[PDB]
Amino acid sequence: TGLSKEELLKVAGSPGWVRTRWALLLLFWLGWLGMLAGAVVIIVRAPRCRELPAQKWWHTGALYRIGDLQAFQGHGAGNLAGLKGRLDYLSSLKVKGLVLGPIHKNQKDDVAQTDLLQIDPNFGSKEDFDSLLQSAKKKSIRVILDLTPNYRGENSWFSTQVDTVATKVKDALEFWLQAGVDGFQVRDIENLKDASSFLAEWQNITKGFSEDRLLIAGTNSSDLQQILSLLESNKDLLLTSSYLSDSGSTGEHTKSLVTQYLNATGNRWCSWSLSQARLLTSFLPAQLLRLYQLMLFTLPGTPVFSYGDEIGLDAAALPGQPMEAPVMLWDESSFPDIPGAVSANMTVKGQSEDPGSLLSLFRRLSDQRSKERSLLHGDFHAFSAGPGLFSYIRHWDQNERFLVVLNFGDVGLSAGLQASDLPASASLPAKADLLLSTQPGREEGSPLELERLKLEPHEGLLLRFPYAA
Amino acid sequence: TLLDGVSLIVGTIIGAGIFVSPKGVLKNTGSVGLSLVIWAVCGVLSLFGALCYAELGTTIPKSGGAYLYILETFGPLPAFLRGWNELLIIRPASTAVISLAFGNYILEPFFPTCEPPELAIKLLAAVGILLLTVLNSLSVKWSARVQDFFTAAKLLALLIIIVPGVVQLIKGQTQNFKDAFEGSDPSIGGLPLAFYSGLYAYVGWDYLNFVTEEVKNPEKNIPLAIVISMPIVTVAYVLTNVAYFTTLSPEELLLSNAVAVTFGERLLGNFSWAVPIFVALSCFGSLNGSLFAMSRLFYVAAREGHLPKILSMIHVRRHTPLPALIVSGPLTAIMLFLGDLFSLINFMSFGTWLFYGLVVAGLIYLRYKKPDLHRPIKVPLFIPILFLLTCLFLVAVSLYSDPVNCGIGFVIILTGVPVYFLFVYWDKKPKWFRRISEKITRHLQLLLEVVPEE
Repeated sequence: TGLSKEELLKVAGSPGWVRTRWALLLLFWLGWLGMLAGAVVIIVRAPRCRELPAQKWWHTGALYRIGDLQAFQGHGAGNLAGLKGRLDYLSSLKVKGLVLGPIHKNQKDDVAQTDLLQIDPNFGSKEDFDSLLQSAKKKSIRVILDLTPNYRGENSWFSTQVDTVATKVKDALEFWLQAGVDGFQVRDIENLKDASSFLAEWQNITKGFSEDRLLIAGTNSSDLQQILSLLESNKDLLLTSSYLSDSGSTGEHTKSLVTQYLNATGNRWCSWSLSQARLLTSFLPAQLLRLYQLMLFTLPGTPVFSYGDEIGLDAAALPGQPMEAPVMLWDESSFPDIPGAVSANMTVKGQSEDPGSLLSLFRRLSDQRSKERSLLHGDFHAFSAGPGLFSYIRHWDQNERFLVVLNFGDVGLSAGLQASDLPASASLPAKADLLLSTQPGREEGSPLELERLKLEPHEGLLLRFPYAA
Repeated sequence: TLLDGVSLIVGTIIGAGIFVSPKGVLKNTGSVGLSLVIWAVCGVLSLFGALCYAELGTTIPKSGGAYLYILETFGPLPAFLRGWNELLIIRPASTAVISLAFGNYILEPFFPTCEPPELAIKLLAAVGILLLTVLNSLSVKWSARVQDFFTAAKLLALLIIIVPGVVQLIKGQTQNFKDAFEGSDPSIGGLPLAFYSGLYAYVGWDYLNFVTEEVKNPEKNIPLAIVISMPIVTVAYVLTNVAYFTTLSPEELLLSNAVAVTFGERLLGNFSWAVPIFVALSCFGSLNGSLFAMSRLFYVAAREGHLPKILSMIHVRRHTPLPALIVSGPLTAIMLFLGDLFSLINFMSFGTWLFYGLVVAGLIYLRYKKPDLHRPIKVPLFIPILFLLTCLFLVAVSLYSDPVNCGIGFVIILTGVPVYFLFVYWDKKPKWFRRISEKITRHLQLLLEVVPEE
């Protein structure tokens, strides 16, 4: 029988089972409690995932510079509506923001007439720019204004007194605050009366306005130590510099150039640009250009380019426009200065069609950074590699690992990867999921065996790994 | 009492995978609007199932047969094919998933930087289950009050996600996240677990349909309660999704965690208070529900005469079916040990599709031959047919999706049958077996302090 009769059990009903059961009960919840304790101590003993270290605007995404409205728009009209249309383009690029060119009343070498505040109507009215700024915000676009008081003239800082405009900068911080600009690009420092103090000053003023409002410390100097002293006065700005153009066309040199940047930078906010504000497409050709695009973007920092850079706008090589006053030939349609001598590969349209174009390379690259929290923030460990091979182990500031392998120049190199130079925290898996590569025929998405990796002419390799630390 | 019936099924059954199924349909699709519509479809299928359950209830009201009615149409042997297998399969798998989801929720506020590893998620979950069986063993009415406490907090657990979602809706975050979209797929892709998963979140109603048949109201109006309640559920699903796409981003929903916590992290002030233990309490209510479902069914099997009455029964001290609860313990423990929530779901996926498939198959057959199902509502066989068709196709595809756990689940289902033969139709039970079974159960009852199923 599968059950005993109650009254039988009441014959019967001895402590041998009654008290025994009570003892078993004590043991039952005792064991339960032991389990409970286990559940507690296992989480006490458990480590915690790195608490995701991150900055906003600094060490993230990317920004592009605007000078002339016509230039920028591939115009023509050079209006604010065109710009507003190009803001959607910007969002297709997945760029964090842009640098509004010197819209304010810049002069022909006249410090007194210069209005860092009041807008030059030959870009438009404040209200036009306000709606612009509003639409930029609606499109998730951050705007920075390049305050070069003598943009209209020869020497952007007049080659004379700058205290007059220094005051006007402060005043402009407010004028343009009212317009809606969260930051101001600053150029050539060599012509300024201790800009490092001015930048500490103004940045703190802008800090008062918002943490946040970011000035851009660009320079035509290559003196890293001067640059450092600028950083000693002011860590807080975004830097662009001819120091980074010192890369020339040499791979291992550039690798160390990067290292040097980072050494001087230390743990400060990072940013990247080979020039103060020059088309890098005009600086160097596709072969290395596309590699620098990727490279810089994949260095610890906020990569900042100029508009036209993503389209391969080598204005120096384009009749109808000088490097110094380029025209962003983004359309078919945008070629009046060079009518029919430029293909759709300059335009964003043929570049959209071309997956390896700077446009699409960049877009894919930025698409990935918008997700890759480690690209946004992590330790791009200096992974040594053969001649012309840039390489970094990206240590996500939590738990995911990436590898940069960049075959500089058109050379059929082998892996050339010194895995042995890595610390445990870098350790690295061999299954290099290829995120991006600059010679598009390479198996993007494939877990490329690093120890059997063959490198190709102009071949960047952004790779994805689990966090073998 | 039809609206009462509605509250008895929507205030009870719901969100078993509410923090599982987001990623459970996102990572299993790619749209993502169509994956929300999955939740809508899941509701639609539960409409059909419920309507069919109502028809069955009116077809054969006889025994109470929440599925015994289909046995009355298919015979006795299918009982284990159906019920026993649900006890093997669905009850503790859902218990496990829910309690593991509980554990997941619990870890994360103390680990709020990344999804934590196998830790208390399983250990605490087991502890919690055992605690709940103790709470259930404590004179049931108390566990009922405890469940009432769960249930009220549960129907706050939904609101602590949804209402903030509405705030974000008001802000216009829907437009900010308007880039989520829908389309069409000529090749007809997707993945069945996703298609399960909304049903997973809201399943059990299925049998509460018979409860609503039993509840003081016209049986002709319980379809109306069914028709009312299903869209309420899909609305809740949408509202839930709103919260998930207006508070949370599509990407945040891909962070593989108890998105309740992630959701909370997106809220202002002390968001641990904004998204509190109501999630846990919700789980516990449903966990006790499944524990009681199992213990109740163990009682039923004894009443069927398939199972030894010792595995119910009191336990005079509390007057509760502790032996039944004791069985359900290990039953859920091993499912907890399995851990993997979606494989646990795979096992549930078959079980539901196939079992509910039997329900509608019976009604389809009967309407074609031996009709007079006493439809409480004027609906065609396309309700049970279309339901059946989705569900079996999902069976096939899910088999292909994971033939290991899918194969195993199916085998478990098959091995309801020979088990039935052991419980009924067995060649010969030894006399000495009976003798020692009585002796042993005697001793067990002497331990327990008892009144047998009378």
